Amino acid sequence: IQRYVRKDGKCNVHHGNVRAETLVFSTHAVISMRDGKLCLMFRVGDLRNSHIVEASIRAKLIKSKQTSEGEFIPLNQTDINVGYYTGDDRLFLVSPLIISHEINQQSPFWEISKAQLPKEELEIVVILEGMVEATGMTCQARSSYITSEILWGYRFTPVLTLEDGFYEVDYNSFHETYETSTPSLSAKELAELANR
Amino acid sequence: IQRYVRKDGKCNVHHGNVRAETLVFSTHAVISMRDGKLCLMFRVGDLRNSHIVEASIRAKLIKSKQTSEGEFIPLNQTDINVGYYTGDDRLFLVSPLIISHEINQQSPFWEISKAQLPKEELEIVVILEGMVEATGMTCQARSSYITSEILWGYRFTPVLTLEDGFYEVDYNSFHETYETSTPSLSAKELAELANR
Amino acid sequence: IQRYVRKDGKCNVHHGNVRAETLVFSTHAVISMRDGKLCLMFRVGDLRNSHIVEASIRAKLIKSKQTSEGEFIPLNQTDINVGYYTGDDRLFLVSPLIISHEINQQSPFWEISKAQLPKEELEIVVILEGMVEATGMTCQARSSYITSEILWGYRFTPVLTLEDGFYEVDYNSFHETYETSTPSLSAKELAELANR
Amino acid sequence: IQRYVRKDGKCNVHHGNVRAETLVFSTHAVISMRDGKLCLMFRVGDLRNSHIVEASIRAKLIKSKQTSEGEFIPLNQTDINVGYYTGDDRLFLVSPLIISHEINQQSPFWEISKAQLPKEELEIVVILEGMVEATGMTCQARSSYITSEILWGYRFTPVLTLEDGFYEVDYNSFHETYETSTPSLSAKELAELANR
Ligand SMILES: [Gd]
Repeated sequence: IQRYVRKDGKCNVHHGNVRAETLVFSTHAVISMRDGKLCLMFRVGDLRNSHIVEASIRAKLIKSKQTSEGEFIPLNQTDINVGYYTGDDRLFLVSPLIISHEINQQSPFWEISKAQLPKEELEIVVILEGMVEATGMTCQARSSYITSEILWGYRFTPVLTLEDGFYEVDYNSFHETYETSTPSLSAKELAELANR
Repeated sequence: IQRYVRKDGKCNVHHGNVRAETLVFSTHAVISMRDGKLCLMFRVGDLRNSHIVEASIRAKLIKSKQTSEGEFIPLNQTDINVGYYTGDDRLFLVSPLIISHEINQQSPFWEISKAQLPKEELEIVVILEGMVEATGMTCQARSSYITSEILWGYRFTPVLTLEDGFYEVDYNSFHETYETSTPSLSAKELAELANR
Repeated sequence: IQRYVRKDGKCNVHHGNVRAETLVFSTHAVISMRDGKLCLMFRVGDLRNSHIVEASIRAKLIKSKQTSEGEFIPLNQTDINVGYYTGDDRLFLVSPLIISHEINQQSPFWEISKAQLPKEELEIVVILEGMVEATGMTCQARSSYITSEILWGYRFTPVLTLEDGFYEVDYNSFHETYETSTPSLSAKELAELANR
Repeated sequence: IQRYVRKDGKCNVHHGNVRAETLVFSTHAVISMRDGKLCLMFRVGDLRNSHIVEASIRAKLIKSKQTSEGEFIPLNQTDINVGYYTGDDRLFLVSPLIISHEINQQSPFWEISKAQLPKEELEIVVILEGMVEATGMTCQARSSYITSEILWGYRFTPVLTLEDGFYEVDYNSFHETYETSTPSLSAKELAELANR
């Protein structure tokens, strides 16, 4: 068993680094099951040459809506749960991580099947905030997924490998994703069906 | 479908901007239904020429009170719920947003009807905090609504329009509000009545 | 009705101020009822000549303890609830405020009667954190209440008065407290008795 | 009774200090009962010569896993509860503290017995964040515990003593731990057995 983090706090990732370069989000989002729950996942890279302290991830849903009373909200915002309640939105970013939003009853995607997906007019804004260790200053990094950039029935390729007592990142695989067996029923629809 | 936010994080709002100017709150507050819930809403503008990171909204109620035991608290403070529990108080401020407080059992306005409104001696302090991207420094912006500045039975005019692959803000409409059909019963009173 | 806070964010407190001086906590703590709940309250002053942004209050209990298994924890720490769950620990500090901890089942003082109070070896550490608007830097302010500095059956003198469209603070009254009718039963004991 | 913290905020620890030196975590972790709950505890030192404001502790579990659907997550991360929900993760660090994670149903260690412990391939990353009072800048401090560094059936030696109206820290005892009677059943196993 080779440590990820040494007793003195220095991580064993990217041999010969020195812990402007900019942080990258995966180009696409995926949906698929993880332990019997349907999930939306995107990937968020690290900064090769420094840590980010008080690092956090949050996501917004951008979708125009009409209230039952006829009020039309263009490009209305609602928060997507990505670990807020358990502090899993508080990141230890020292190699790319797959961020996962479990699609449950409170999730905006609860009623959205595979066929239904591409008819929906929506946008996911991902926002990482944190302090660059060296620089001292507070950073923000943003990206966006529209409908056609969400792939149903996919998983992220792993990028991480153990070489010579250090962990190296295959950055070529970063945006790579592969297909996996996945129901085309909406989360809701799955819950209903499982409940009999 | 035209993106709000590009893959590289740059937003498609205010053509030809450069992302001191000061942030503006709407002059008035409104109350009206949204999906069968009574809501208090005020509007909070963006900063045309920069982002605000770790941006957050909170609101206080300023109202003198006497405790059952006779203790008189002048200008006593209590927090108004504006998304604390779901992280919706964590703002992605890149164009003016209507902030909404759902008037539920825990809300200070639960027992306040339309006729009752203007007899009440109270004040809503709105406070936005966040870090100005460029400047580096932590900002605070404050405003205030007293009773006569809360309009019952109103909605905010939309200010947002899509022009030429960019979203532009009609700042003239910012404080503009329009009337809408709205019960004059207090939230409580509505809950009671609906519960039979 | 005279506003506390003007539409432009400037508060109407301390005529002719300019919004090092140090923040003051009340010298004593009090316990007494507020709306049928027993409460521990201390007071925390403002900074006459500047705001504090992202201002927050928290409190620790310092008390040595033995675990059921015989482990002795000298000067063990536990958090005292002072608004954490409702965001009432997030302060709008523009004049001294009475901070209140409701003594409920989860509170360390739940089983502590008046006679029992002075036999207990304990300490309350109060800690205010926040950013000084002008200065730019993050401040911390600390104080401490030991047993003999907690007054059972008392209330804080009000310090706030309206003079000439401005609110002025009588700083002489700051640490002043007065006696009030108050049961000598522990919170627990009160709950039990009320539950029949 | 000798105060820990004086009325003016200055603590009575380390006679003759001046409130780079680096913060130390205990070299080992321990597991044992505290009030009938099984707990994982590690110790985290203070900075002899300055305070840390907005100080916080969080911990991650690093463990590779396969999802029921066959997805393999190398070095997958999940948050370990160390006071998040009660604000006990918000530290008042003015002398070394034993941080405790109660091993409950939601804890990753719930099903892990003593014999089972050393067969498990896992890592605990501890991360303290906070602002150095003097310096002005945001610090992060990290350390790591792998399986062999977690001692089952142990407790931390106390390091704290009262000498001459001041509290002094025996830093020699810092990583010292002693053995204590402790079941070898997993937390789960204990819950089951107690539930009859
Ligand atoms: Gd901060």
